[PDB]
Amino acid sequence: SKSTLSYKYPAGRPNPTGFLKKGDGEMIKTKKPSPPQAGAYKRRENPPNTAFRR
Amino acid sequence: SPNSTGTVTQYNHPMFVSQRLTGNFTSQFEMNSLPSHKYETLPIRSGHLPGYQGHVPGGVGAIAQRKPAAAMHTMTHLATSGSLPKGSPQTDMSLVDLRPEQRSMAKVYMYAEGAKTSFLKFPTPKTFDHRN
Amino acid sequence: REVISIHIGQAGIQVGNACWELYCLEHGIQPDGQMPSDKTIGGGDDAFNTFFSETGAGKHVPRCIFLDLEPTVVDEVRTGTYRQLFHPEQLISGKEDAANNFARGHYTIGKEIVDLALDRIRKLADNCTGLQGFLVFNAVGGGTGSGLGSLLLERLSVDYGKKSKLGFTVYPSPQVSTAVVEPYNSVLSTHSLLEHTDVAVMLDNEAIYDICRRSLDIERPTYTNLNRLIAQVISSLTASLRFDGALNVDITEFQTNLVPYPRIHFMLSSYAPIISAEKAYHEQLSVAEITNAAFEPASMMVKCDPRHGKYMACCLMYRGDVVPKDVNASVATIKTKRTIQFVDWCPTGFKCGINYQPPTVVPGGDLAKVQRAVCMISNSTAIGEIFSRLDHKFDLMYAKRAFVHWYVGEGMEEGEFSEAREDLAALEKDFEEVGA
Amino acid sequence: REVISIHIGQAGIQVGNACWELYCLEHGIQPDGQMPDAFNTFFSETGAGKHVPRCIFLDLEPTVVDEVRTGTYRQLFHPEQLISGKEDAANNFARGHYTIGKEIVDLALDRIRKLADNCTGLQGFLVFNAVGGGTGSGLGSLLLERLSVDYGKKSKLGFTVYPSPQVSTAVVEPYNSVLSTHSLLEHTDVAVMLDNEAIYDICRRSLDIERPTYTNLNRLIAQVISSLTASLRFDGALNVDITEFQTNLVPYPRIHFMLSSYAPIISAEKAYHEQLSVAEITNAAFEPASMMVKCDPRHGKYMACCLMYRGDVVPKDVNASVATIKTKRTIQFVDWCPTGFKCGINYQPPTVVPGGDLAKVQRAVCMISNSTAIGEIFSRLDHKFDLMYAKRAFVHWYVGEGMEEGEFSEAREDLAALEKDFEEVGA
Amino acid sequence: MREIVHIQGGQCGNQIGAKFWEVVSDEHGIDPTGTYHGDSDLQLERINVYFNEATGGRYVPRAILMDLEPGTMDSVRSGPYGQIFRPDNFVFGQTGAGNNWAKGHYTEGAELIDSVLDVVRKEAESCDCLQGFQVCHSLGGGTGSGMGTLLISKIREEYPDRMMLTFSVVPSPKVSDTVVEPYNATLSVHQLVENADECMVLDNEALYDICFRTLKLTTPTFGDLNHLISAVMSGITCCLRFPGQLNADLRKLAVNLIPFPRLHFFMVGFTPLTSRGSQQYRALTVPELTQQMWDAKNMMCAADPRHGRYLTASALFRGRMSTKEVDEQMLNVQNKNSSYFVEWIPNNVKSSVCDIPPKGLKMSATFIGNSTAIQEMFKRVSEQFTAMFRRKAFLHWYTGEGMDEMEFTEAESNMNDLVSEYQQYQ
Amino acid sequence: MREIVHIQGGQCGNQIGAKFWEVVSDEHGIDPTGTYHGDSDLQLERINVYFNEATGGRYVPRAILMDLEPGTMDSVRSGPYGQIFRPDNFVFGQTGAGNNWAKGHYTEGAELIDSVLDVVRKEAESCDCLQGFQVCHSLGGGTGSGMGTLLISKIREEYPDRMMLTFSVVPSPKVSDTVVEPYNATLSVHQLVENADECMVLDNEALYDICFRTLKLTTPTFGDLNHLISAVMSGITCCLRFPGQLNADLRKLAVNLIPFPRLHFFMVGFTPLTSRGSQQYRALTVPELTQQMWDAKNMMCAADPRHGRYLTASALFRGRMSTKEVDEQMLNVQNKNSSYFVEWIPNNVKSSVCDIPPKGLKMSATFIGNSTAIQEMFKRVSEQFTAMFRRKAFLHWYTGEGMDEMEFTEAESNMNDLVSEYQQYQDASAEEEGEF
Ligand SMILES: Nc1nc2c(ncn2[C@@H]2O[C@H](COP(=O)(O)OP(=O)(O)OP(=O)(O)O)[C@@H](O)[C@H]2O)c(=O)[nH]1
Ligand SMILES: Nc1nc2c(ncn2[C@@H]2O[C@H](COP(=O)(O)OP(=O)(O)OP(=O)(O)O)[C@@H](O)[C@H]2O)c(=O)[nH]1
Ligand SMILES: Nc1nc2c(ncn2[C@@H]2O[C@H](COP(=O)(O)OP(=O)(O)O)[C@@H](O)[C@H]2O)c(=O)[nH]1
Ligand SMILES: Nc1nc2c(ncn2[C@@H]2O[C@H](COP(=O)(O)OP(=O)(O)O)[C@@H](O)[C@H]2O)c(=O)[nH]1
Ligand SMILES: [Mg+2]
Ligand SMILES: [Mg+2]
Repeated sequence: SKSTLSYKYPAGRPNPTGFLKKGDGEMIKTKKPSPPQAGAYKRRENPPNTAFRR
Repeated sequence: SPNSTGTVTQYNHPMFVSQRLTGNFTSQFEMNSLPSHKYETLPIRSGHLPGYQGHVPGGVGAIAQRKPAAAMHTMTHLATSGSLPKGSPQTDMSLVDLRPEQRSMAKVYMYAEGAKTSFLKFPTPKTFDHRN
Repeated sequence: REVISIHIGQAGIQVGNACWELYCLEHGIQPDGQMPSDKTIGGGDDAFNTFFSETGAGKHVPRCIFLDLEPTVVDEVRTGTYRQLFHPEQLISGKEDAANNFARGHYTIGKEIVDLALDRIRKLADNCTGLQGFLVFNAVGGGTGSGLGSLLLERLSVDYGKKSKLGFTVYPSPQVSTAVVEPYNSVLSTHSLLEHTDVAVMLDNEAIYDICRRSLDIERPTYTNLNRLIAQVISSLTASLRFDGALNVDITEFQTNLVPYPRIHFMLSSYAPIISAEKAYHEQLSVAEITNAAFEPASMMVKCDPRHGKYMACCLMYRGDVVPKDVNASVATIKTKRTIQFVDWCPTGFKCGINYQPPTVVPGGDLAKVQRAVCMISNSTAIGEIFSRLDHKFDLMYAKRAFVHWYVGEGMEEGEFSEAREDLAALEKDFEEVGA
Repeated sequence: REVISIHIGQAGIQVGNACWELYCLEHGIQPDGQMPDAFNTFFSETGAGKHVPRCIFLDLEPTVVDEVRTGTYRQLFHPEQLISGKEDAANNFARGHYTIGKEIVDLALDRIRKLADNCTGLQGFLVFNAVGGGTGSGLGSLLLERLSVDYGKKSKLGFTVYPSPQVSTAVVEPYNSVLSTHSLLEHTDVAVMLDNEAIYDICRRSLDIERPTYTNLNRLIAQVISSLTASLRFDGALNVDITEFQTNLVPYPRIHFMLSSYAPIISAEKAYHEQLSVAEITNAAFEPASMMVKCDPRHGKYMACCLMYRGDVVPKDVNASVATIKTKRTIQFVDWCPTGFKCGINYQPPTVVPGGDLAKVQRAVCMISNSTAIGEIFSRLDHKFDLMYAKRAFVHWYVGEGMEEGEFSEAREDLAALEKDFEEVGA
Repeated sequence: MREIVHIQGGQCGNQIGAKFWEVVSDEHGIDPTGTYHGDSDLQLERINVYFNEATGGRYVPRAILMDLEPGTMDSVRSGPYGQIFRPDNFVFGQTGAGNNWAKGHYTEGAELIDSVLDVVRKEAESCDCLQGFQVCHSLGGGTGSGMGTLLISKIREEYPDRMMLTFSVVPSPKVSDTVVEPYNATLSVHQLVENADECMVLDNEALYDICFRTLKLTTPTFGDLNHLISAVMSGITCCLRFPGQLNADLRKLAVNLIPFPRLHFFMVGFTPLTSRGSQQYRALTVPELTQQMWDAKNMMCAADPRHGRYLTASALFRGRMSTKEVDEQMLNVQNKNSSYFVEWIPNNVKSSVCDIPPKGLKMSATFIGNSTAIQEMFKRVSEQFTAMFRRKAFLHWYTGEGMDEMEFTEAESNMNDLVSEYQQYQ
Repeated sequence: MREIVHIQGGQCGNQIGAKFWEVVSDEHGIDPTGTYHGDSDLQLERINVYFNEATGGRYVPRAILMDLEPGTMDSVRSGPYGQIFRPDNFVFGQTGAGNNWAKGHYTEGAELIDSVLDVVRKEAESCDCLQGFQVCHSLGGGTGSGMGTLLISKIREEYPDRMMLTFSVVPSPKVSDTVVEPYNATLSVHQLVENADECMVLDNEALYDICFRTLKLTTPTFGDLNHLISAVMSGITCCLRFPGQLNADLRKLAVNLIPFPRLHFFMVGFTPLTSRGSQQYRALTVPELTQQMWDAKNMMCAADPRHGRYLTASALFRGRMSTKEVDEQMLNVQNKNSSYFVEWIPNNVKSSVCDIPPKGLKMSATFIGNSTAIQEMFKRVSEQFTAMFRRKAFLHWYTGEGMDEMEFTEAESNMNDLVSEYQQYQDASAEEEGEF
């Protein structure tokens, strides 16, 4: 977001199944990202293809 | 009535910075009268009050001056901006802070903001060529 | 009574060039080096002799040496306004930087230049007659200001020993900073600024930003507006040497009346009134008023809260239209407040000092011509937190040994990093043991 | 003998805007701040050749404050003494009392503290506000509470502006007025009402201005406050200080609501045909056509009255006139007090502003009384509060700001108790 | 300091906004190229509310112009006062809406609203103290109503505490542009009762009535109607922009006019509007302004206020005048008409004065009366909607896009119970 | 004083060098004829950092051009500012590498590098105090990659303690431009990880992205890409050529960016870029600079920092600016998006301010961010390399020229370990227990 230096999630898409009910106008008045994993310590797989097995 | 520093060098200062010089950029002080209107050492009749919440046309022009001095300098900038070329540079030697290094006005410290260049001008569709 | 000042590094020279801009205005010395024909603004034919040395006929050259490794800033002084003033052999300059590398400036690059400086500082201290001491300026962030700034001090300790060496540092701010290695340079230097300086004065840039923004109403500030109101602090704690006062205070008094123990010498500056020209003449400032304004946490030149600690011993320089009746009238009230408190075993407390010369204004500067001003210099256990915050982020990096491969490549070893850290951890207990 | 004057809200600043013009004109102070001891009660002499006033204009909308900063008296005030927020309170008591007050009041009262510390012989404070708005009423109330817990034993004269019975320039001001009085009861010491319909009628009847604006209202209000502070400023045969008001006009610590009046309000030409003596201006100060609050004291009973006199008055006939008034039967005094007058005389005649509509008269009277016609005003406001509250109109604004129905009900019953007190004491 | 972020949606919104920025730029003395050339320095002090300084006296509006087809914005930019808008503020659609509320709210908003939210969010946090947003759109069109409505929902979701004005033109059966006018108006009002803070109802019937009865023009092109709406919008936010004796900001006005959270549909009127042949036979006094204000021929809605009761009202005056005449006039017109004002609210009229009239006029005024006659316009919309919805006319271009019929039934229920409570309070 | 010896390799290198010598020569005020025409005393003072003033008053760059075909020699002689080069530093083979790292590093290298090194040795001994060698090349071809790599290794073994910049473009992810792209890039980076001091990574793909979205150019030629890269290089080395309130040279930036000796692959952005339309309407303020500077869509690389935590960052601003604003913007961007910054380094951002902007602009900035999201490039390149190598495509063109298969296997394994180290220093925590 150029406006506020904070990275922000994009707004959810409006769905037709979920419309605007009678009172949700008052629900409004009353009404955080991270780098994903880059997992370094997780177990890398190893298939049984070793030359010794062969 | 811009100030004339007694310093002389090979080049001349650009008009967009020589046309607007304050009393501070002299070679020789007036040891007798430091508090005076020459050096903006007395309250400026012009310049808004420190609390003023109106809109002053400077906004971000001045960088290290107090509100009244900043407003004075920016107003004088917009005032004599008429005699300058049309797309004149936006900054000025008065708006920029006065460093003890450079009060003597020895060298040409502020010229880049106005030099004719082709630095970051990418080609327009009419001027576009594939370098045949 | 002559004192010479060395400026060490990018910050040392920039600060110094505003400090010397000021003195030339205090004693009517035009930038060409000499006082004018007419217009004898000053009284006292001797006053300048503690900073300037009159050479031959009509020429006052400073007692100072700008020293640095990069030739980029010194050569701004060589051709600035004061081309005439600073004589050529004091603007020392090297060829390649220490580059934010304490070890590089202390072991590799410092050694070939330190001999040139310590041979110059000699034949300055020889032209002198009654050398009071030195006062050094540096920032403990970079390499030049930290590496040889420490190496220079140590060798000054051998050649002189007892001559006072005032320390005006510019410490890294808690969060608003410009470097990354500055936790490493700050610890490695203080460990050697600990046992060689006589009085050290902390100074954080950010806590000076908040002053200019709030008090001087400068929306966008810059290093000049900081280096400007630093000389106003140097000017004030030395005006007792230059001009006559009702109750004066010399350099050897600071050391005696502020340092309870040989290692606890770090001072909390302050100043008042810091006020612009527009509010200067509307709000009368009485000797009892400004001394109040010189004790709030909102007016310290360091970003530490004096409420977390107990004042040990304060110092108060007044200037201008001040009589000793009111000085003692106000200091009475300050001791009576309950928001500030002295340590148990210091019942005496303050040390005042009055000088008749009002502070001078710097044209194009920011302050106003003031009737009377104060330059408070305290000594509290409030810094006891500063090193702890500065310790936390040092050890935060050292556990991965980040950035270290640079320092050992230049001649250090992993010993210095440790032996400097357990020094700082020991210094913290000292501020704790005292505060009991 | 120094009195600092705070101004809260859009009406407070404009009232003080005419007040300080009058003060600079009475002491001959140039607008840039210097003369070409008597002034010591208002303008502190700072440094040298500079007199800064002991006032604070504070507001939440920056429009009128920075109009002052641009006007003629740039150089008179401090730059730092004109407090102003960034956004208004918008005729909302709760918004001005709990949302924005909480950030502006601390800077305000930490400014007044060093104003009071600059002072040495502080007589007291005096506050200027209108209870119709949000800034005047909301943080006005909040400031008065924190003044009462800070100083307490000092006087706090309150010159408030209530809503008129039919004239009104808002809709929710009854809610703001009732919520304001719940603190105006027990926090101000001496509260002087000032309606606007009464001042409109005065300007139309006496000054014959067919098109009066708020400036003329502010100017004659400034005449009233200047006339009752001239006892401290200028020297007279028999003058009082601020502490005499609460001593001779407040019989009980909860009955302090003073009808103000003034005489003579006379134009330039009507003056030629009328003799201005002590007899008729003391009589005309008691007619309901020359009071600043719209209420009919013929229905009420006077509890205590104070008469400030300015000009060429020696006590012989002022004692004669108050004697005739005491014998008159048109107006009645309460049994609880047989001698209900407090006279005060001052030598200096009231000055005039060039371009003002008031004539230069040699003698004047500022009457400040106490009655039960105020007990009529509170009911006339109570009725039109109960009309709106019975339908829960406009409530969601205050509840959204953070209040509840409790403060509405309890402030309404506070007015009921005040009414019960006035009908008890009037007997 | 207080900032108004302007938002234009659709064709009417873009053309109304074009005339709006032409009038405001003239009031602040900035010429069409973008430089300040005023006379008094009263004008500089309050142009942050509407402009941002670019480079050397270059002030650019704080506006966001959106629609699903650049066809209207091409004519907007091609006209005079075209170089002032920043090229980044324009936002684009390649498809086009076509009077289809579903197309404007479900299929094209789904990829348009993210970009315009980025533009609004950037323009909203560039400034320091937001006053609120101000929207101009229609209730009959597709990209005005649909896109504008979703924007109101998103903005009120993100910045809930700031104000929001909506100038919306409503449809009438006699000035009936589109055929799906009820299907768009009904769904739009259903959203506006739950999202907007206050809505000022406009319509072309009353605008023609004004231009032919009062102005007595010959050929009232749309430029003049757009000017009338423009003069109204400027008159609303006048008090923010100029110093006044009794200031009235946007929030100040909303709290004095809206007694209950659902009753925020105002009818507006502007004065003085007299023909150039009758500017000789008239005067300009506050009585002349008030007599013309309260006349029902000078409203800008198709609802006769004397078919019901004024709940509250507001009057913003401009120019040097006497507050005594202002107050006694409001009091007189309230006492004399004792039947058109509600009983359980005394002093139903809020008044305020500002000291700078529009250029070339001595004295002006603007009226915002929250009446209860606005439910007559909601009935003439609701009954048309039932007439079509009973038999599924034009319904499939909505249903075949994703919308369900429960949105229609619910839209009818909120319209019907809202007119029920209007009728209750009368 | 400080000196930068410039070296250009291959076709990409030579075109970038032509553009870079044009912008710099114009920055310092010399016309295409080589003569000086400036207006600036501050222009002459530090030109020796790039120019050797030949007799007759004509400044020539300190650049050495190398390749294996005379076509690019003719090209760089042809264009404007092309006859400013000394015709003896145009060293070139005659066969051609043929996009073959083996030919560039073993056969034609070992034949041309000798004369190249003779020229470089002469050019380096010309000046007194070398700051560094700058090397502009590519990583796709043979003579740019292989020959440039051989040259880097020779220069390091000759001058073991001088700075070394490598401006390298890398193969684009989505659209390649050479079938042997991975086979070249793998060996090249395997050597760069050992010899170079810092490598600034570029990408034509990101350059197109920028020129098409931000600049909103209809048709960007290669001129504009080289233009942007030249602007970036001028920015990164300005601080040596101009005096600033806070200075930062090459060695200082290296010390402050590189925490561990293997992590010296940066990513670059430049600000402000704006189409001539919006240029009329936007105002140049430090907020407007930093907002575009920190944008991920502004980096001139294929690495997107949303996939990794910024290890460190550096920002060189140019133009006269508020240090308070600079530092507060840095603090805000560091504190709001706190999860995207590494934990065990407090205050990850270095800042510097040079007082002279690029001509015509009021104010500008350059960003150099060392991020752990740069592992994407190596992971992609390594998987493509192994995809080709498992079936031995195109391998004979290298194998039948001296290289074995052990060389390829060793290079792939070294790249595969560099990426694992990136992963470790990304996912490491401060408390050190949580990750297990
Ligand atoms: N007060 C003040 N501090 C400064 C100024 N300039 C730099 N600094 C401080 O200096 C620190 C960095 O060291 P520098 O003085 O710039 O340079 P150095 O100390 O000589 O170290 P090297 O540049 O590597 O030789 C920064 O953290 C700043 O806090 C200044 O003008 N005023
Ligand atoms: N006597 C007098 N009354 C005034 C004047 N100006 C405003 N008022 C009164 O003020 C009342 C409303 O409150 P305001 O002062 O206008 O506004 P506020 O008190 O600041 O509250 P906000 O508008 O929310 O900021 C109105 O009923 C007016 O009668 C004035 O100049 N003289
Ligand atoms: N006052 C005014 N009304 C307009 C203008 N253009 C269209 N309208 C009205 O707006 C309605 C049609 O709006 P429309 O163009 O369909 O909105 P959109 O297609 O969603 O942008 C009709 O009732 C018109 O009377 C205009 O320029 N001025
Ligand atoms: N930026 C830029 N890159 C180029 C240019 N010409 C070629 N390249 C890049 O160079 C790579 C091909 O390498 P090549 O030029 O054959 O290297 P060489 O044979 O050693 O000179 C491709 O990825 C191109 O993107 C240019 O003019 N500008
Ligand atoms: Mg340095
Ligand atoms: Mg108000």
